Amino acid sequence: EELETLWLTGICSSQLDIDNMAGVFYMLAAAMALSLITFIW
Amino acid sequence: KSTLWLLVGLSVHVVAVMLYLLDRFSP
Repeated sequence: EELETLWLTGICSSQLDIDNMAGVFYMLAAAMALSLITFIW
Repeated sequence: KSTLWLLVGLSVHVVAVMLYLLDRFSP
């Protein structure tokens, strides 16, 4: 374990919301779809 | 010792147009 410690070292924060914004666009498309449902009466 | 906000702005540009469309459509 000491020699593996000496000779090995096993190494290895930002904004992204493309899934949340994809849900945003899907829910607003569903909202205008519900408006289109209410349009036919 | 950003671009997604511009996408949201284009989205609300769509929103205002479709709200005026529902204003004209719905009695």
